[PDB]
Amino acid sequence: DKKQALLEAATQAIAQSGIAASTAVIARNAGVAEGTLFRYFATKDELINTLYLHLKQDLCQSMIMELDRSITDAKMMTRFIWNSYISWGLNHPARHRAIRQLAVSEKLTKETEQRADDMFPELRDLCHRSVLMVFMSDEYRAFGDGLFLALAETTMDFAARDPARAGEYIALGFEAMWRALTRE
Amino acid sequence: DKKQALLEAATQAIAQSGIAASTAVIARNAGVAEGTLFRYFATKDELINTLYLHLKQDLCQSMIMELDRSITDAKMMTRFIWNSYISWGLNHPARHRAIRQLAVSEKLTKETEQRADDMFPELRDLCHRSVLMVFMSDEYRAFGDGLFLALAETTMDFAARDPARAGEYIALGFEAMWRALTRE
Ligand SMILES: CN(C)c1ccc(C(=C2C=CC(=[N+](C)C)C=C2)c2ccc(N(C)C)cc2)cc1
Ligand SMILES: [Cl-]
Repeated sequence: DKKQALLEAATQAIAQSGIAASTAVIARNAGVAEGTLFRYFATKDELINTLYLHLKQDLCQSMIMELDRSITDAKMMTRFIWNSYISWGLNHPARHRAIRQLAVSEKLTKETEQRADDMFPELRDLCHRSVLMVFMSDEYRAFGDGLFLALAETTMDFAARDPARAGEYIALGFEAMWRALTRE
Repeated sequence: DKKQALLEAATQAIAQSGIAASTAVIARNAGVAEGTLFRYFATKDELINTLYLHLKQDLCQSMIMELDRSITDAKMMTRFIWNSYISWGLNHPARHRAIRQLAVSEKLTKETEQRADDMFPELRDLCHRSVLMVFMSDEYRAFGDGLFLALAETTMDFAARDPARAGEYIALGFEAMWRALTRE
């Protein structure tokens, strides 16, 4: 049970302070000693990796549960995926702030990145058919993920702060994202 | 005149802890004592608007430098405007994070928004000529500026961390921004 309390606490501290969040802070917010956090996670980088995989699985499980297989137009399908991404972030603001900082941290291992793609393999396929070539490359995929997350978090933030127009920010955000990242 | 130090400390502190104003810390790093402060500034709101108008001034003054005369193309001018925003942001990380924070407080007056937009009349006019009209409406103006800034900040993060490819990130980021926000 302590491992979960550690993830939860790290989720919260990283959302507010990014990866520079203190391990001593995370341990006590979880109700455990820092020395115990390091028995679960030998390094802070190992914590970073496990937390990313944990938040990732949760996000993908939530999107898969809303995935309508009847939708057959690519843009509509990506639109409903986006809505589902935004809705998860709106229901879990800290988990999304944390996942975004983790996702762009350069501390994720190759096994983590590799293991990350295989939770929703078809969503992954869908990208290689829509996304701009440059944003699929080894050099710039990470940047393309960063650009997508910045668009998403900004859409989440305006929807949260002015809910009367949530559905308008989310649709405008999607359209902006679609033009930014996808092929002609 | 010592008021310039309260603005320098406010930029940092704000850039370090959001619009939360440890006026104690402010005053201390600024030299001056506590109450010593609404003494230069009235309300915390006015300080925000003041600082904001102060940071925007610094940002415009840094660009007006890079500005040209011969360049005609609407896309080429926006490109220079974007290059300048990234340069200012990379050279002044505190200021840039201060200013994004101030713009999401909704505490800016329409006088401030007016005083800002008056600072660079060509920019105003360039947006009124290139940006999707939806993003120029009263309802969605701030959203469209939030998307631009999110894309610019992410471009900055990837540039700072990988200086070898910075020029490529800036270029990729511009083009994603331009498709996201300007006339089809
Ligand atoms: C002086 N210089 C280099 C500048 C000056 C201003 C900008 C722009 C800007 C910066 C900060 C803002 N806030 C603090 C709220 C709002 C807008 C901007 C410009 C164009 C644009 N579009 C083409 C969509 C969007 C934003 C960019 C470069
Ligand atoms: Cl405490």
